[PDB]
Amino acid sequence: TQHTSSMRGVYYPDEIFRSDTLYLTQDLFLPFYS
Amino acid sequence: TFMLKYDENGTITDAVDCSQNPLAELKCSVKSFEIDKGIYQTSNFRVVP
Amino acid sequence: SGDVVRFPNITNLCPFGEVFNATKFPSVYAWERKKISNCVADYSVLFKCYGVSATKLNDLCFSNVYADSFVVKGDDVRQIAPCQTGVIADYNYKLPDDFMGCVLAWNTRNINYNYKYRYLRHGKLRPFERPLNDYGFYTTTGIGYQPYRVVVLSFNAPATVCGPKLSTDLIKNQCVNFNFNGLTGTGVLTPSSKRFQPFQQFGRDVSDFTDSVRDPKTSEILDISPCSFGGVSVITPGTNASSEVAVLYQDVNCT
Amino acid sequence: SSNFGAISSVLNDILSRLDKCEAEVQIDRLITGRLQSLQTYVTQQLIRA
Amino acid sequence: YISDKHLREFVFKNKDGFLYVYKGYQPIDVVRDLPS
Ligand SMILES: *[C@@H]1O[C@H](CO)[C@@H](O)[C@H](O)[C@H]1NC(C)=O
Ligand SMILES: *[C@@H]1O[C@H](CO)[C@@H](O)[C@H](O)[C@H]1NC(C)=O
Repeated sequence: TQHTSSMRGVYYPDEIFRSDTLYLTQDLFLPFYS
Repeated sequence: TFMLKYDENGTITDAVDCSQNPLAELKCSVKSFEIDKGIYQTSNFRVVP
Repeated sequence: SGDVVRFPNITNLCPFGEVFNATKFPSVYAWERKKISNCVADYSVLFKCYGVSATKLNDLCFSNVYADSFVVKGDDVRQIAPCQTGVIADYNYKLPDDFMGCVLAWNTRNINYNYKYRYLRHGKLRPFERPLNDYGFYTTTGIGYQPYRVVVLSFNAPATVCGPKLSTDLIKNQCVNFNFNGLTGTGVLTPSSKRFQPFQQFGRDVSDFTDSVRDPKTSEILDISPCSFGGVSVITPGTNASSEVAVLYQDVNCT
Repeated sequence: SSNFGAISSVLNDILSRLDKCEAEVQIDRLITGRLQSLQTYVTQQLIRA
Repeated sequence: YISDKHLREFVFKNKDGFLYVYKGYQPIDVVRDLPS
């Protein structure tokens, strides 16, 4: 059976805490709607 | 590449991919969730041999 | 003024002795690692260091330290370095291009036809990973390639191996230089309420700046601010009428 | 917040991990990069003014 | 090494001779597929 993955596969990339900000990464992650 | 939106008292609340749609690439380049009407330049295209 | 330093609870001295004073050493074609953790290790009992100065190594704290058992020819010790051109070094043990630890050289006079090294393999080697010829140092006479003992150390993360140094009390609402688990800084420490995940450690706001710190001992919340500074200016009526001036301090509540 | 080719992007981390002859080159690289950035900002400010 | 419906998620990654294991948890609805 063949399904799709949406809005899934996100984790905290590092171990520091932010608030009301935006950050971009380049590591291995699960692409949306895969 | 991803782009993650935190919050106050904040875990991960919303995130949109950076390599899914041209609109997604635009959101990833302007670094905001709301883009007003206009023309924008994002990157460069090239053909891989 | 003053000083605050907070470290985790001190433990027993962890035994570096038997891993440096070991009666047997494994070969290179079988690579064993010796994991070292949960320590207060003293380095005064102890070459070349790539990334960390050896004199200042005693102060800063680390997450985890890894030691490796490794026996190699005499003149080949200079080929154990990041991005070395050795094909034999490319086939037995590759160091990554980015490196942090140190390489130690030791003598083995007492030690034949027992140690080998792999020199035939298809493709290169990714670092820190796991057809044969016998070594040449079987003759115990001094030739020039007499064997040496080489141990290499490899070192944002939770920390349990820190330097032995006294922990002091904590001062509040008065700017001071602080040292939290090797992270140094200077400013006002404030007991503000910003939430942390129970496994989470540090806090940064915008520009890769240490803003919030979880206390390593009582597990409370400390916000870090830079204490007062700014531009100063002098106003004068010109040095033809008087010599008295006035001083303006910019954007400070100057109590 | 960029390292400009140095081993780390924080000056206090450089001065807490190196002696006074191996940290000098990293300090030099930070000085050069931040000088370039500040000069660029000053020039753009002058034209806008 | 010895240590001591719903959807549980394990993320495995491998780099620099190290392997990271990540865990998660979420209460889901009983259905044949997976909801978005
Ligand atoms: C660490 O040391 C402090 C001071 O003695 C003690 O109160 C605390 O229980 C110890 N353990 C932890 C996990 O903080
Ligand atoms: C400066 O601080 C004092 C005490 O915190 C306060 O009473 C005063 O109003 C402050 N000044 C200004 C301009 O807010």
